[PDB]
Amino acid sequence: KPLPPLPLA
Amino acid sequence: DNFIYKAKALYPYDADDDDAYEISFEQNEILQVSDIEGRWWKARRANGETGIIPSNYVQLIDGPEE
Repeated sequence: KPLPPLPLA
Repeated sequence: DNFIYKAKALYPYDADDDDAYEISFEQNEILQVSDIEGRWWKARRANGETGIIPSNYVQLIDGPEE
């Protein structure tokens, strides 16, 4: 399963 | 092997209801984690909740511990 994108920095 | 580690959430995560092995957590929440060889880690929250977490959302802060 791919990792979620990181949220807004 | 048996090791458990401590991780601090860098951001909140909301687990989907559709994938029911994931757990949610809050930014700055401290989690106990294990099986950290891959990308999704095993976690336990202070409240006893247990499941998998995206490793890119957390930072390792202690461990290993038996």
